[PDB]
Amino acid sequence: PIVQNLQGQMVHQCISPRTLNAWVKVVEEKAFSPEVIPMFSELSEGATPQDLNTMLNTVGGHQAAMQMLKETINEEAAEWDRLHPPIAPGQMREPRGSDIAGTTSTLQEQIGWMTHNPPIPVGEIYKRWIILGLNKIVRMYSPTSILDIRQGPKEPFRDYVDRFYKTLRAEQASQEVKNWMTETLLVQNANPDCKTILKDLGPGATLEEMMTACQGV
Amino acid sequence: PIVQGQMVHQAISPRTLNAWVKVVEEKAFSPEVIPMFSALSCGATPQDLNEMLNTVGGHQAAMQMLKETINEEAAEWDRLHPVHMREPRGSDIAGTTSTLQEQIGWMTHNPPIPVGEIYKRWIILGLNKIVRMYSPTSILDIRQGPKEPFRDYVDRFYKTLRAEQASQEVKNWMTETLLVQNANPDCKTILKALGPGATLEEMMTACQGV
Repeated sequence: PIVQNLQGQMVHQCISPRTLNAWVKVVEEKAFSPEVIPMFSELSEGATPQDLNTMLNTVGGHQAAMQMLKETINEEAAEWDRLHPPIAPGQMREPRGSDIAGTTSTLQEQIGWMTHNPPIPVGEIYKRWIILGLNKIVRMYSPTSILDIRQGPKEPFRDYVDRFYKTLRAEQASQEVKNWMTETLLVQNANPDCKTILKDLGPGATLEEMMTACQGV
Repeated sequence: PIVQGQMVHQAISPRTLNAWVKVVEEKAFSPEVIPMFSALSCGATPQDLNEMLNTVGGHQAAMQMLKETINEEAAEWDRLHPVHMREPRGSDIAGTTSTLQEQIGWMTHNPPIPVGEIYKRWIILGLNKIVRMYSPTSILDIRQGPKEPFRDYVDRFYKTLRAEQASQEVKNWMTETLLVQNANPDCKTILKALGPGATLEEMMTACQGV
């Protein structure tokens, strides 16, 4: 991945054994639960397409999913080539579909594009395609989302919030949609007693005040 | 390994050594060991590559097969680039007849001679042959069982294909063709009905019930 040096300059570092081991084990244990998808993105902090491809190839099982991912990437790469189709002296060349995915580009070339002025985020673009592909497979497994989280009649408020934000962190939605989810679904899907209390608090209270209000009940 | 201020030599980390040895036991003969290699061996010198080789304890038959492939590639190297900073011969790239200082000189020269990457390439070629040996059956014999879930058949299909020596054109032709013909009668009939323009997602979802 790419990180800043002790001075402003951007430098590449070899992907760490800790990162490599964390990702493979996540796939083994969790399989394709939605929490796998953000967990990926946490490990692909400024990762190059080479590193992204490395991470994908290190996965041993679930080869059906890996092949479906490859199909989705090829579709996105085809669209990229459609939209962004000569010789420039000592300049960075234009990436095609396959170049962003690291199949036709070298490690040195990717570094050139990502550290260029203006920067060409081939790493972020490829990560987007992977996550798009990561969305398809997780959709297939067992269609579950934040909208299914409902407080049990006797369930402590604290544990319901825990389940809420665990699911919420894994749901693909913009920050605008996510904030709407926070202020709305958590209140409505509470149990009758706590819901009545949360409705009584008014629409301007922090989570601290909400949780302390439903502490007794 | 070698990393970038100025590029300098670093000793291989105990974390890297430990991670690799455990992979080998756990991975066994899974193909995914090959890409995992290429990650832990980032800018490694021939000295580091030799260390990693010796870190494998078991499966000594595979180690000798690897050594055979390395010797073949070293002989071909000597054929094409006859030696007269000195020029590296076959045996120098593998780190058996070269010193650490010689390896560092070649890798950090201007222009750089990537002896580390060349040795890595030869090892991966050999690791492919070993994985090929360890893969028990060729792609063409994989057939879906009468009661076998489609998902498990596809998993076996593409795991085998990943180990098959073929170009991307040959490999893509295998994908779009062999998977469809070798399905069981119920799934075959459904996949035929999809038409010749469906993605794998649609194929997999189609044979989900049966």
